[PDB]
Amino acid sequence: LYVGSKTKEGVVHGVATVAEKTKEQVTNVGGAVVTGVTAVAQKTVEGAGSIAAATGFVKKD
Amino acid sequence: LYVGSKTKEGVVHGVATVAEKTKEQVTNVGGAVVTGVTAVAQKTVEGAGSIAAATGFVKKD
Amino acid sequence: LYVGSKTKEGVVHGVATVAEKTKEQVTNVGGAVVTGVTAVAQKTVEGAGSIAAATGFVKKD
Amino acid sequence: LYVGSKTKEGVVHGVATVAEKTKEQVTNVGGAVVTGVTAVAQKTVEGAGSIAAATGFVKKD
Amino acid sequence: LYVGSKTKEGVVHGVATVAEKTKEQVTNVGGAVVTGVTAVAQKTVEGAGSIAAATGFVKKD
Amino acid sequence: LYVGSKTKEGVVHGVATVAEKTKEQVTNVGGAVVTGVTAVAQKTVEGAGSIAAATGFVKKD
Ligand SMILES: [C]N1=C(/[C]=[C]/[C]=C2\[C]=[C]N([C][C][O])C3=[C][C]=[C][C]=C32)SC2=C1[C]=[C][C]=[C]2
Ligand SMILES: [C]N1=C(/[C]=[C]/[C]=C2\[C]=[C]N([C][C][O])C3=[C][C]=[C][C]=C32)SC2=C1[C]=[C][C]=[C]2
Ligand SMILES: [C]N1=C(/[C]=[C]/[C]=C2\[C]=[C]N([C][C][O])C3=[C][C]=[C][C]=C32)SC2=C1[C]=[C][C]=[C]2
Ligand SMILES: [C]N1=C(/[C]=[C]/[C]=C2\[C]=[C]N([C][C][O])C3=[C][C]=[C][C]=C32)SC2=C1[C]=[C][C]=[C]2
Ligand SMILES: [C]N1=C(/[C]=[C]/[C]=C2\[C]=[C]N([C][C][O])C3=[C][C]=[C][C]=C32)SC2=C1[C]=[C][C]=[C]2
Ligand SMILES: [C]N1=C(/[C]=[C]/[C]=C2\[C]=[C]N([C][C][O])C3=[C][C]=[C][C]=C32)SC2=C1[C]=[C][C]=[C]2
Repeated sequence: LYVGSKTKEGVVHGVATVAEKTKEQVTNVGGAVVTGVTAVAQKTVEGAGSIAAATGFVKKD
Repeated sequence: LYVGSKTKEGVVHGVATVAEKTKEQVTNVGGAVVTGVTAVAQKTVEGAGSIAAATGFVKKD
Repeated sequence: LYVGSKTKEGVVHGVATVAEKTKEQVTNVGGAVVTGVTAVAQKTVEGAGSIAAATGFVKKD
Repeated sequence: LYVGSKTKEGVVHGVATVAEKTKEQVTNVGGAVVTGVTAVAQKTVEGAGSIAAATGFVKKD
Repeated sequence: LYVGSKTKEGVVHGVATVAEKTKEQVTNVGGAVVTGVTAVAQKTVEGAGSIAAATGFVKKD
Repeated sequence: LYVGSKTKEGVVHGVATVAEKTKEQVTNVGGAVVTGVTAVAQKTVEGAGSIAAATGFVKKD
């Protein structure tokens, strides 16, 4: 009897954001850039979970 | 008896965003750039979950 | 009898953010840059969880 | 020579707002109620200016 | 020669607001209530300026 | 020669606000209530300026 109803798991609510940038410049040469990740919710059952992961390079040879 | 109703899992609600950029420039030479990810919800059952993942390059030879 | 209802696990709510940058510049040469991660919630059952992870490079040869 | 160009007078820009109210109730009996005034700009030349003014009653007899 | 350009007078910019009220109730009997005034800009030349003014009642008889 | 450009007079910028009220109640009987005034800018030339003024009542008879 899981009558307990209001289960909130991995929830994002009530967000307000403002950004004012006169000049935004990104230069990437053989790498990884992750910019501006906002209001991201995730719920993973029996698995991994990755948010905003940046890896330059994996050689593995 | 899972009478517990209001189950919220991986939910995003009530978001307000403003962006004012006079000049946004992105230069990419052989890499990965991820910009501006907003209000993303995900729910994965028995699997992985990735949001805004940037990998430069995987050689593996 | 899990009548205990209001379970909040991995929740982000009620956030306000303001950013004013006259000039934002990012230069990346063979690495990993993670900038501006805001209001991220995650709930992982029986798995790993990574948020805003930056790895330069993994050679492993 | 008023070459000075960028004149901003009575300006509102870059606003983000979120409101979550499970129950909002207003009861008024012979009065004045002003609720929820957001992002209002005004520019009056040679005159008065009023924003969100509430007056109960003016008898003046 | 008013070459001075960037004149900001009565300006509101870059605002973020969040409100979470489970129950908001207002009861008014012959008066004045002013609630929730946000991000209001005003510029008055040769005149008065009033923002969020509440007057109960003016008899003046 | 008023080459001096960047004149900021009566400016409000870069504000972040959060409010969490489980119950807000206002009862008014023949008076004036002013609640929640945020991020208000005003610039008055040759005149008065009033922000969030509450007067109960003016009899003046
Ligand atoms: C430019 N780059 C490079 C460069 C490189 C260089 C090098 C490498 C290596 N080495 C040794 C071993 O590793 C060297 C050496 C010397 C010089 C240079 C170099 S790599 C890539 C790019 C771009 C895009 C993508 C990718
Ligand atoms: C992105 N990526 C990845 C990613 C990955 C991630 C991961 C892995 C593993 N793990 C362990 C656990 O199961 C993890 C964990 C957590 C998160 C993530 C992850 S791998 C590859 C890519 C791209 C291209 C190619 C290849
Ligand atoms: C008992 N348990 C569980 C249980 C669980 C249950 C559940 C989960 C999930 N879900 C989804 C929704 O929220 C559900 C649902 C309903 C009922 C129950 C449940 S988990 C674990 C244990 C023990 C030991 C270790 C681990
Ligand atoms: C000289 N003055 C002035 C001057 C003024 C000018 C002006 C004003 C306004 N505006 C509008 C726009 O911002 C203008 C404009 C242009 C030029 C000038 C001016 S004011 C006064 C004096 C003296 C004594 C006292 C007072
Ligand atoms: C209720 N109410 C009133 C009430 C009143 C009462 C009174 C008055 C006056 N007195 C004396 C002289 O003034 C009196 C006296 C005793 C009791 C009461 C009263 S007023 C009005 C209302 C409502 C709405 C609107 C307006
Ligand atoms: C609102 N109100 C008013 C308001 C008023 C305001 C004012 C007056 C005067 N003053 C002096 C200067 O010129 C002022 C000033 C400042 C602000 C406001 C005001 S009056 C009446 C009403 C309603 C109904 C009936 C009557």
